[PDB]
Amino acid sequence: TVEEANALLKWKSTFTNQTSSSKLSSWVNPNTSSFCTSWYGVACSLGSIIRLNLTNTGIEGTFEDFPFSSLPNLTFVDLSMNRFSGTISPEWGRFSKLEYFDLSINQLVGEIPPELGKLSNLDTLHLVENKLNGSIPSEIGRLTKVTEIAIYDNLLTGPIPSSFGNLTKLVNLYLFINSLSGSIPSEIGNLPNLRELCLDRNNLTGKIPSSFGNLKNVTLLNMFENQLSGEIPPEIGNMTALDTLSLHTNKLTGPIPSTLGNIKTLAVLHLYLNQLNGSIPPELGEMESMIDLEISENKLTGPVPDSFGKLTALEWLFLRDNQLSGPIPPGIANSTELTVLQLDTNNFTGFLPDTICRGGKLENLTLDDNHFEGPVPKSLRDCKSLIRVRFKGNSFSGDISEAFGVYPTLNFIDLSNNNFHGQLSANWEQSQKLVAFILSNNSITGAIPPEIWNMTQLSQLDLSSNRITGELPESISNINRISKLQLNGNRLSGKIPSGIRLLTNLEYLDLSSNRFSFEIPPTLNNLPRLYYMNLSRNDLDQTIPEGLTKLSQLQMLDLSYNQLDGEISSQFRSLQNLERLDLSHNNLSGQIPPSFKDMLALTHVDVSHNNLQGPIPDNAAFRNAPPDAFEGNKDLC
Amino acid sequence: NAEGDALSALKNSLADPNKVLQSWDATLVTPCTWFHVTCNSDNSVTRVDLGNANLSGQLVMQLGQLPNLQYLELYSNNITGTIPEQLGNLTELVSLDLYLNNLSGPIPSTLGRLKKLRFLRLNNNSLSGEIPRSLTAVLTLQVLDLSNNPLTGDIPVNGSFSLFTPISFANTKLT
Amino acid sequence: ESSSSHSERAGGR
Ligand SMILES: *[C@@H]1O[C@H](CO[C@@H]2O[C@@H](C)[C@@H](O)[C@@H](O)[C@@H]2O)[C@@H](O[C@@H]2O[C@H](CO)[C@@H](O)[C@H](O)[C@H]2NC(C)=O)[C@H](O[C@@H]2O[C@@H](C)[C@@H](O)[C@@H](O)[C@@H]2O)[C@H]1NC(C)=O
Ligand SMILES: *[C@@H]1O[C@H](CO)[C@@H](O[C@@H]2O[C@H](CO)[C@@H](O[C@@H]3O[C@H](CO)[C@@H](O)[C@H](O)[C@@H]3O)[C@H](O)[C@H]2NC(C)=O)[C@H](O)[C@H]1NC(C)=O
Ligand SMILES: *[C@@H]1O[C@H](CO[C@@H]2O[C@@H](C)[C@@H](O)[C@@H](O)[C@@H]2O)[C@@H](O[C@@H]2O[C@H](CO)[C@@H](O)[C@H](O)[C@H]2NC(C)=O)[C@H](O)[C@H]1NC(C)=O
Ligand SMILES: *[C@@H]1O[C@H](CO)[C@@H](O[C@@H]2O[C@H](CO)[C@@H](O)[C@H](O)[C@H]2NC(C)=O)[C@H](O)[C@H]1NC(C)=O
Ligand SMILES: *[C@@H]1O[C@H](CO)[C@@H](O[C@@H]2O[C@H](CO)[C@@H](O)[C@H](O)[C@H]2NC(C)=O)[C@H](O)[C@H]1NC(C)=O
Ligand SMILES: *[C@@H]1O[C@H](CO)[C@@H](O[C@@H]2O[C@H](CO)[C@@H](O)[C@H](O)[C@H]2NC(C)=O)[C@H](O)[C@H]1NC(C)=O
Ligand SMILES: *[C@@H]1O[C@H](CO)[C@@H](O[C@@H]2O[C@H](CO)[C@@H](O)[C@H](O)[C@H]2NC(C)=O)[C@H](O)[C@H]1NC(C)=O
Ligand SMILES: *[C@@H]1O[C@H](CO)[C@@H](O)[C@H](O)[C@H]1NC(C)=O
Ligand SMILES: *[C@@H]1O[C@H](CO)[C@@H](O)[C@H](O)[C@H]1NC(C)=O
Ligand SMILES: *[C@@H]1O[C@H](CO)[C@@H](O)[C@H](O)[C@H]1NC(C)=O
Repeated sequence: TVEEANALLKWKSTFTNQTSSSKLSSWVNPNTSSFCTSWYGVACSLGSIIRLNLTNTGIEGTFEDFPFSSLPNLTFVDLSMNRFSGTISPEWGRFSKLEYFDLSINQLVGEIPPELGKLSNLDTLHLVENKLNGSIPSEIGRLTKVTEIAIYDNLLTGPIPSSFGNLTKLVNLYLFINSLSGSIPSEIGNLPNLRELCLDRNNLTGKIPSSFGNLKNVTLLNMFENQLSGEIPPEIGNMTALDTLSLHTNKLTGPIPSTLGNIKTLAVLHLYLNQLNGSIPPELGEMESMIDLEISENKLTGPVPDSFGKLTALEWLFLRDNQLSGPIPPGIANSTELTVLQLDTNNFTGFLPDTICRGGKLENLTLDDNHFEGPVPKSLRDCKSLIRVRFKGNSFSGDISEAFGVYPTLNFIDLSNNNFHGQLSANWEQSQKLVAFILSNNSITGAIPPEIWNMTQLSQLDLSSNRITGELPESISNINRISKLQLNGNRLSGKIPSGIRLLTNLEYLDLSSNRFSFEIPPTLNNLPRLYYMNLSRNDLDQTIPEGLTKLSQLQMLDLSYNQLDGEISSQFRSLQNLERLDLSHNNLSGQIPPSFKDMLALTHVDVSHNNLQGPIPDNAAFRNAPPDAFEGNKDLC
Repeated sequence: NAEGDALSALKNSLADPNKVLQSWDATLVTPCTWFHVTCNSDNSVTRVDLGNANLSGQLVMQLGQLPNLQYLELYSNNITGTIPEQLGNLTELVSLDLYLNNLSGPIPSTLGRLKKLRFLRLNNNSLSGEIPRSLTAVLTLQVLDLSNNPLTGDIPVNGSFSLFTPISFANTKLT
Repeated sequence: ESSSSHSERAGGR
């Protein structure tokens, strides 16, 4: 006691940057009459310290003056969450009776001494969240009584010691955040009591040991973010107690093992980000407990099995970024608990099944870049729980106002590159949480419902490449949160509303290829974030307003194919960031202002088909201009 | 992906009172569907338009993970901290607009690797140091501005800076 | 301390 307490008191002297408010103020009297009862963090047995608990004590120092020789009876040591720096001395293995060893969350460096292997009585080993480098010693396999080994979040290298098969009592192996190398020892598959194996986020090469079929007690197998190769061993199906299997972000090849159906407890399967090929085994429909099924970003082929209808508890089905084909079986959306259905980047065909939102809980549906056709199922129209909908790049058809209902929780929708006809329903206004409405390249006619502007939360609106008619109201100001407005390629007519002035958060304006007919608003001088403005192919009929030059941040400004007349104001020199200018196909007269030579950012100009004259100012843009950039003028020197 | 995780690092080191970065959903494959971010046909981020966003915080070294990023607009905010030298990893690059901020520290010499750079505006800041010689080797720099900043040393005309005007170096306390 | 690793969900479009 007195020898132990004085030795601890000497070790405490090593501590640096220690405040008088520390918990170790109780270390005053070395007599057992205060050592074993009033000293914080120590607990004795038969008068001798067996327990040292100094977690989260803010101690700053090293274990160089740790009294190894003075504390024979230590069995519990937890020095985690402190500022200990240095190495792990081999003297740590001298604690014969030690059962619990925790040095996690520290600033330790160096290797793990093999002397830790002679801690025969050790049950738990925690060396977590440190910067220990080197290979795990083979001698760790000597810890026959160990049950949990956690050395993750470190800088460990080399292979896993195949002597780990000798750790029969091990139930929890945590080594994930590290740089372990080489193949997985086959002996690891022969741990009888193992329950959790987390080898993820490493540099592990080679195949997955077929011996893993013997782990009938394992419920968690995390080995993602590795360089594992070969094929998934079919003996994995014998892992009948598996709850979560994650091999994502690997270099696995070959087909999915049909033996995965035998695991009736598997609720999470993450096979994505790999190179598995072939067809989906119909036996995957027999994985009864499956909740999260992710096989995305692969090279799978063939159709989805109709057996997927037997997955009655599925919630996430990730099949995107693959080479699957054929029709969608109605059983895919059989689940009433389905919430996420990602299918983009595939080669599917045919109609959507009427079971699409059977349970009324679908949130995120993704169908981009496919060959779907036919109408939207009535179950999708009435499915109010949608959040993200992505129909982009298909051949969907039907009346756009008859296809979709109301969606109070809708956030993002993209129906671009489809064959939807009809006029826009005013039902979209009730999607008060919508921030991105993108419906470009369709066959939609009619006018924009005035209620669309009462959707104040919109930040991106894209109705481009359609046949929308009518004129934009001065109520356009109601969506001032917008930053991308793409209304180009339509039959919008009338004057451009002056309410565009008040959309100050606007970044990108595209009103081109339309039938706007009167003069540009002279009040458009307050767009401090606009870097794009395309007003080309219209009928604007007067002089360019001076207020346009007050938008300092334009990079591109296209006013081509118009009826603009008058002289090009010299105040365009103020646009210091302007890179592109297109004023072609107009009736602009006068001389090109020679103050344009001072616009260093300008690179591209087109002034063709106009009524200007005089020698052009000399800048980088005018010099490299081809002969097309000056065609059809009057007297350009 | 990689680019989306990189931009997510920025999102966590900035205070966003105006909810500008709200659309930046980390669980998406790419950040190309985010607002204020634009990609090219390859789904690589090429533009970040965060000017006048009332963003306070510190820059992030993950900004060098955007190989195709051409235009970086962080101007007109209350961002503090230093400029991480890792922005020199932006192989393709046109515009660096960091002006009108509260940035401090030196100007990293690693910006000389951005040989495609055309416009660099860092004025109205708290920058301190000297102009690297490396910035004279870009040969593509057209517009330059380091006004309203306490730097030191002489104006390096090493060849490229010969075309520039004292307005680029006004109120700089250089000479 | 000790804790397991959580396989994070895949991405999305
Ligand atoms: C494991 O890492 C030890 C610590 O090196 C440093 O740790 C941090 C402080 C950080 O700065 C990190 O970047 C450094 O790498 C190495 O020991 C140190 O080695 C350096 C020389 O590299 C030496 O100046 C130090 O005195 C020495 N300190 C101690 C306490 O030993 C280990 O040794 C290395 O391993 C050799 C095989 C070789 O690679 C050589 O570079 C080192 O001596 C590192 N062990 C490894 C990498 O196995
Ligand atoms: C289906 O819809 C979208 C698909 O992207 C996902 O919604 C988004 O989920 C993310 C991650 O949870 C949410 O971000 C989080 O916000 C909380 C604060 O509320 C924050 O603490 C987290 O750090 C993170 O930023 C995001 O808010 C949410 N967006 C919306 C509008 O829902 C959703 O997760 C998907 N559901 C699935 C995958 O089942
Ligand atoms: C667009 O909305 C405005 C007003 O916004 C809403 O108005 C109410 C209907 C209610 O939902 C509030 O919470 C919103 O702020 C409409 O203009 C108002 O309409 C009401 C009719 O209930 C009328 O009493 C007001 O005088 C109107 N004006 C104002 C300034 O409130 C407008 O009709 C909506 N446009 C369309 C096409 O529906
Ligand atoms: C604390 O350590 C002391 C010193 O090792 C132990 O005293 C020894 O006890 C063993 C049996 O447990 C005897 O065989 C030795 O002869 C003892 N040596 C001395 C010098 O006394 C003591 O038993 C330990 N106490 C506990 C509770 O483990
Ligand atoms: C060692 O000390 C820590 C904290 O000083 C103890 O952790 C507490 O444990 C109890 C029971 O498990 C919990 O109710 C508390 O919430 C924990 N506090 C924390 C984590 O800050 C730990 O039990 C101690 N161990 C021994 C053997 O005494
Ligand atoms: C999709 O729908 C249901 C799944 O709920 C299946 O139809 C029957 O559902 C009842 C539910 O009480 C079960 O008891 C029956 O066994 C199911 N039928 C059969 C033949 O098993 C349907 O089979 C599922 N799959 C499809 C339509 O492919
Ligand atoms: C503004 O939008 C128009 C289209 O409305 C763009 O015009 C295109 O110009 C290129 C260049 O010759 C042609 O190949 C395309 O056919 C044109 N599109 C159409 C629909 O005719 C114009 O380029 C845009 N301006 C800017 C600066 O982006
Ligand atoms: C699982 O562990 C228990 C612990 O008591 C053991 O009895 C049983 O034999 C083990 N079964 C296997 C090897 O899966
Ligand atoms: C493990 O699965 C294989 C299928 O590849 C099977 O042949 C074998 O019998 C299974 N193991 C046991 C003990 O049944
Ligand atoms: C949609 O875009 C494609 C190519 O982008 C083109 O065929 C046309 O502009 C549109 N096609 C249909 C069918 O809408």
